[PDB]
Amino acid sequence: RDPRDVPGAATGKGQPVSGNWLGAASQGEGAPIPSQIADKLRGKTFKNWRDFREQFWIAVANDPELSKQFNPGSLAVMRDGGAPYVRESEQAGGRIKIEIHHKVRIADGGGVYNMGNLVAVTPKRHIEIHK
Amino acid sequence: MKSKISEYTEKEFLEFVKDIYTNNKKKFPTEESHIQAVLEFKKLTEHPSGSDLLYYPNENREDSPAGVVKEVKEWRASKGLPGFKAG
Ligand SMILES: [Br-]
Ligand SMILES: [Br-]
Ligand SMILES: [Br-]
Ligand SMILES: [Br-]
Ligand SMILES: [Br-]
Ligand SMILES: [Br-]
Ligand SMILES: [Mg+2]
Repeated sequence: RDPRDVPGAATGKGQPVSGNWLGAASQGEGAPIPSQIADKLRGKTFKNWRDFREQFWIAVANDPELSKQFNPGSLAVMRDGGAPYVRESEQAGGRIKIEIHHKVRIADGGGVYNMGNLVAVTPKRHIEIHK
Repeated sequence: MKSKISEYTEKEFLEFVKDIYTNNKKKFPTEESHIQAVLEFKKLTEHPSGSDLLYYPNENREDSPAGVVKEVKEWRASKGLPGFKAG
Protein backbone atom coordinates (compact mmCIF):
# COMPACT_ATOMS: atom_id res chain seq x y z
CA ARG A 1 0.00 0.00 0.00
CA ASP A 2 0.89 3.73 -0.01
CA PRO A 3 2.53 5.26 3.13
CA ARG A 4 -0.61 7.30 3.85
CA ASP A 5 -2.88 4.29 3.82
CA VAL A 6 -2.45 3.60 7.51
CA PRO A 7 -4.41 3.93 10.77
CA GLY A 8 -4.32 7.21 12.63
CA ALA A 9 -6.08 10.05 14.26
CA ALA A 10 -6.61 13.48 12.86
CA THR A 11 -4.69 16.20 14.58
CA GLY A 12 -3.54 19.66 14.06
CA LYS A 13 -4.77 22.93 12.94
CA GLY A 14 -6.13 24.07 9.59
CA GLN A 15 -6.21 27.66 8.36
CA PRO A 16 -8.99 30.25 8.02
CA VAL A 17 -10.17 30.41 4.44
CA SER A 18 -12.04 32.65 2.11
CA GLY A 19 -15.22 32.56 0.06
CA ASN A 20 -13.41 30.68 -2.75
CA TRP A 21 -11.43 28.00 -0.89
CA LEU A 22 -10.64 25.72 -3.80
CA GLY A 23 -9.50 28.66 -5.98
CA ALA A 24 -6.15 28.06 -4.19
CA ALA A 25 -6.04 24.40 -5.26
CA SER A 26 -4.87 25.30 -8.72
CA GLN A 27 -1.92 27.47 -7.65
CA GLY A 28 1.11 27.62 -5.42
CA GLU A 29 1.11 25.05 -2.67
CA GLY A 30 -2.58 24.10 -2.84
CA ALA A 31 -5.50 24.95 -0.68
CA PRO A 32 -5.06 24.56 3.05
CA ILE A 33 -7.39 22.52 5.20
CA PRO A 34 -10.12 24.93 6.45
CA SER A 35 -9.86 25.47 10.24
CA GLN A 36 -13.55 24.39 10.65
CA ILE A 37 -12.83 21.08 8.99
CA ALA A 38 -9.67 20.46 10.99
CA ASP A 39 -11.79 21.19 14.06
CA LYS A 40 -14.67 18.91 13.04
CA LEU A 41 -12.26 16.06 12.46
CA ARG A 42 -9.89 16.62 15.42
CA GLY A 43 -9.37 13.41 17.43
CA LYS A 44 -11.29 11.18 15.00
CA THR A 45 -9.57 7.88 14.13
CA PHE A 46 -9.39 6.45 10.62
CA LYS A 47 -8.70 2.82 9.63
CA ASN A 48 -7.18 3.79 6.29
CA TRP A 49 -6.88 6.72 3.86
CA ARG A 50 -10.23 6.13 2.06
CA ASP A 51 -12.01 6.30 5.39
CA PHE A 52 -10.36 9.70 6.09
CA ARG A 53 -11.20 11.04 2.61
CA GLU A 54 -14.80 10.07 2.92
CA GLN A 55 -15.16 11.80 6.30
CA PHE A 56 -13.30 14.82 5.05
CA TRP A 57 -15.61 15.49 2.08
CA ILE A 58 -18.75 14.75 4.11
CA ALA A 59 -17.60 17.37 6.62
CA VAL A 60 -17.06 19.91 3.85
CA ALA A 61 -20.48 19.25 2.37
CA ASN A 62 -22.14 19.75 5.84
CA ASP A 63 -20.26 22.94 6.68
CA PRO A 64 -22.57 25.97 6.55
CA GLU A 65 -19.91 28.24 5.05
CA LEU A 66 -17.98 25.98 2.68
CA SER A 67 -21.06 24.24 1.31
CA LYS A 68 -22.13 27.55 -0.27
CA GLN A 69 -19.10 27.27 -2.61
CA PHE A 70 -20.34 24.07 -4.24
CA ASN A 71 -23.24 23.53 -6.54
CA PRO A 72 -25.95 20.95 -5.95
CA GLY A 73 -24.29 18.49 -8.32
CA SER A 74 -21.07 18.67 -6.39
CA LEU A 75 -22.70 18.38 -2.98
CA ALA A 76 -24.54 15.28 -4.11
CA VAL A 77 -21.11 13.70 -4.63
CA MET A 78 -19.52 15.13 -1.47
CA ARG A 79 -22.34 14.10 0.88
CA ASP A 80 -21.60 10.55 -0.19
CA GLY A 81 -17.91 10.89 0.68
CA GLY A 82 -16.67 11.64 -2.82
CA ALA A 83 -14.28 14.48 -3.73
CA PRO A 84 -15.62 17.12 -6.06
CA TYR A 85 -14.85 17.18 -9.72
CA VAL A 86 -12.42 19.92 -10.83
CA ARG A 87 -12.95 22.35 -13.66
CA GLU A 88 -12.18 21.02 -17.09
CA SER A 89 -9.13 23.36 -17.19
CA GLU A 90 -7.68 21.54 -14.18
CA GLN A 91 -8.23 17.93 -15.28
CA ALA A 92 -5.03 16.08 -16.21
CA GLY A 93 -6.13 13.14 -18.24
CA GLY A 94 -7.75 10.44 -16.13
CA ARG A 95 -7.62 12.52 -12.96
CA ILE A 96 -10.71 14.68 -12.69
CA LYS A 97 -11.22 15.17 -8.88
CA ILE A 98 -9.64 17.24 -6.15
CA GLU A 99 -6.78 15.35 -4.49
CA ILE A 100 -5.32 15.61 -0.96
CA HIS A 101 -1.43 15.70 -0.96
CA HIS A 102 0.99 15.67 1.97
CA LYS A 103 3.31 18.67 2.14
CA VAL A 104 5.99 16.70 4.02
CA ARG A 105 6.45 13.10 2.84
CA ILE A 106 5.49 10.56 5.42
CA ALA A 107 8.88 8.87 4.72
CA ASP A 108 10.50 12.27 5.67
CA GLY A 109 8.66 12.54 9.00
CA GLY A 110 5.35 13.98 7.84
CA GLY A 111 2.08 13.37 9.67
CA VAL A 112 -0.41 11.22 7.82
CA TYR A 113 -3.56 12.88 9.33
CA ASN A 114 -1.92 16.06 10.66
CA MET A 115 -4.03 18.85 9.16
CA GLY A 116 -1.03 21.14 8.94
CA ASN A 117 0.53 18.60 6.54
CA LEU A 118 -2.41 18.42 4.10
CA VAL A 119 -3.35 20.43 1.03
CA ALA A 120 -6.17 20.08 -1.53
CA VAL A 121 -4.84 20.31 -5.09
CA THR A 122 -6.14 19.94 -8.57
CA PRO A 123 -4.60 17.21 -10.79
CA LYS A 124 -3.09 19.75 -13.15
CA ARG A 125 -1.41 21.57 -10.29
CA HIS A 126 -0.12 18.37 -8.69
CA ILE A 127 1.50 17.21 -11.88
CA GLU A 128 3.17 20.64 -12.25
CA ILE A 129 5.08 19.79 -9.12
CA HIS A 130 5.81 16.04 -9.49
CA LYS A 131 6.00 14.84 -13.17
CA MET B 1 -25.14 0.96 -23.49
CA LYS B 2 -26.24 3.71 -25.94
CA SER B 3 -23.17 4.86 -27.91
CA LYS B 4 -24.38 8.14 -29.44
CA ILE B 5 -26.58 10.84 -28.11
CA SER B 6 -28.95 10.38 -31.14
CA GLU B 7 -29.96 6.96 -29.67
CA TYR B 8 -31.40 8.78 -26.62
CA THR B 9 -34.67 10.52 -26.59
CA GLU B 10 -34.46 13.87 -24.80
CA LYS B 11 -36.44 12.35 -21.87
CA GLU B 12 -33.93 9.43 -21.65
CA PHE B 13 -30.98 11.77 -21.74
CA LEU B 14 -32.55 13.98 -19.04
CA GLU B 15 -32.98 10.94 -16.82
CA PHE B 16 -29.27 9.94 -17.30
CA VAL B 17 -28.16 13.54 -16.51
CA LYS B 18 -30.48 13.71 -13.44
CA ASP B 19 -28.92 10.43 -12.27
CA ILE B 20 -25.40 11.79 -12.57
CA TYR B 21 -26.34 15.19 -11.09
CA THR B 22 -28.21 13.85 -8.05
CA ASN B 23 -25.70 11.05 -7.55
CA ASN B 24 -28.35 8.33 -7.79
CA LYS B 25 -26.68 5.39 -6.00
CA LYS B 26 -29.00 2.82 -7.48
CA LYS B 27 -27.39 3.70 -10.85
CA PHE B 28 -23.90 4.59 -9.57
CA PRO B 29 -23.37 2.63 -6.37
CA THR B 30 -19.57 3.30 -6.44
CA GLU B 31 -17.52 6.48 -6.91
CA GLU B 32 -15.78 4.66 -9.79
CA SER B 33 -19.14 4.02 -11.49
CA HIS B 34 -20.04 7.70 -11.19
CA ILE B 35 -16.74 8.79 -12.68
CA GLN B 36 -17.42 6.53 -15.64
CA ALA B 37 -20.83 8.03 -16.20
CA VAL B 38 -19.34 11.58 -16.10
CA LEU B 39 -16.73 10.46 -18.76
CA GLU B 40 -19.56 8.92 -20.73
CA PHE B 41 -21.53 12.23 -20.50
CA LYS B 42 -18.56 14.24 -21.81
CA LYS B 43 -18.24 11.80 -24.72
CA LEU B 44 -21.92 11.74 -25.57
CA THR B 45 -22.53 15.53 -25.61
CA GLU B 46 -19.34 16.43 -27.47
CA HIS B 47 -19.75 19.77 -25.76
CA PRO B 48 -16.61 21.77 -25.16
CA SER B 49 -17.49 22.61 -21.49
CA GLY B 50 -17.50 18.81 -20.68
CA SER B 51 -18.19 18.17 -16.96
CA ASP B 52 -18.33 21.92 -16.25
CA LEU B 53 -21.95 21.73 -17.60
CA LEU B 54 -22.72 19.75 -14.48
CA TYR B 55 -20.48 21.32 -11.84
CA TYR B 56 -19.43 24.75 -12.93
CA PRO B 57 -22.38 25.81 -15.07
CA ASN B 58 -22.60 29.11 -16.89
CA GLU B 59 -24.49 31.77 -14.87
CA ASN B 60 -26.57 32.54 -17.97
CA ARG B 61 -28.79 29.53 -17.52
CA GLU B 62 -30.45 27.30 -14.95
CA ASP B 63 -28.16 25.15 -12.81
CA SER B 64 -30.16 21.89 -13.04
CA PRO B 65 -30.43 18.67 -15.12
CA ALA B 66 -32.95 20.46 -17.38
CA GLY B 67 -30.55 23.40 -17.73
CA VAL B 68 -27.83 21.00 -18.74
CA VAL B 69 -29.95 19.25 -21.33
CA LYS B 70 -31.23 22.43 -22.88
CA GLU B 71 -27.69 23.80 -23.13
CA VAL B 72 -26.52 20.63 -24.80
CA LYS B 73 -29.53 20.39 -27.12
CA GLU B 74 -29.27 24.03 -28.27
CA TRP B 75 -25.52 23.89 -28.73
CA ARG B 76 -25.62 20.72 -30.92
CA ALA B 77 -28.54 22.16 -32.96
CA SER B 78 -26.54 25.34 -33.52
CA LYS B 79 -23.48 23.32 -34.75
CA GLY B 80 -25.52 21.15 -37.10
CA LEU B 81 -24.87 17.98 -35.10
CA PRO B 82 -27.41 15.07 -34.76
CA GLY B 83 -30.05 15.55 -32.08
CA PHE B 84 -32.08 13.36 -29.81
CA LYS B 85 -34.21 10.57 -31.15
CA ALA B 86 -37.86 11.67 -31.44
CA GLY B 87 -40.16 10.62 -28.52
BR1 LIG C 1 -10.97 23.62 -10.06
BR1 LIG D 1 -7.29 12.04 -1.98
BR1 LIG E 1 1.94 10.34 11.46
BR1 LIG F 1 -38.28 12.97 -25.38
BR1 LIG G 1 -34.25 19.46 -13.79
BR1 LIG H 1 -32.46 17.49 -30.43
MG1 LIG I 1 1.09 14.59 -3.42
